[PDB]
Amino acid sequence: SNAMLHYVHVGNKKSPNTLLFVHGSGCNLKIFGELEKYLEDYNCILLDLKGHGESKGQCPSTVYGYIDNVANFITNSEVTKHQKNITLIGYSMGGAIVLGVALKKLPNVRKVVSLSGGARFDKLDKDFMEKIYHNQLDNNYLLECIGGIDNPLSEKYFETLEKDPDIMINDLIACKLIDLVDNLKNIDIPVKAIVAKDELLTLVEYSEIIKKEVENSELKIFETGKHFLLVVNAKGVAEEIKNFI
Ligand SMILES: Cc1ccccc1C
Repeated sequence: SNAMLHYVHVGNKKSPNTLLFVHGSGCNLKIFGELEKYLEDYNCILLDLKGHGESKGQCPSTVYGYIDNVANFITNSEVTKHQKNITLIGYSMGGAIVLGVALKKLPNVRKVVSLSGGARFDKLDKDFMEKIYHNQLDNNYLLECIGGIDNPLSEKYFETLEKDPDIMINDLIACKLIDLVDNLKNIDIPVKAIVAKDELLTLVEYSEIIKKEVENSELKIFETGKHFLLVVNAKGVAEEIKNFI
């Protein structure tokens, strides 16, 4: 036995291109269920962060904790330690995490994608975050952020979110605390940000800052999709990963 994070391994396991997926606040690797369908030609590794999905333990309270956990996995897991061309794909809080991992300068991490993410989340809705600080999760606002559950894919994937609300609360507080912006200039590898213009949660402006600050960077703005862009337009998001890796 070992203390490695739980992961799922799918796709073309012999591909020279390894994609390591890192999920976001209050969810788990299940959130990538649609996106993984369009990336089958790659060696896909989907991680559960500590305390999420099948990875046991207390959820770290800071993005720095998650960054250290993910770096430990990359360096030490049998599934990544020998892989020479890793692209990190981080969604939501995972976007900040993969930017933080890029700053660790791991020899085998070659590119990063921040999907509906950011390096700082300073404009999170004040009333929503006040509730979070009072240990209350506004499901109406969460649904608004993902664009509702009328799309059957959205209904399905919304149900994959963690059932204990303490996890979402922990993760949103971690997001309100993180600020990697003034370190983005130190990232040596290519970074691509992908986001929907109609975001209420991970605003397009957060992705514009990533593009501005990282020297070798790309930005794709979809007109619509809100925070469930990776579910309702998984095919389009996958195309915008393929054109970058
Ligand atoms: C990752 C995730 C899932 C559902 C709502 C908000 C967020 C940040």
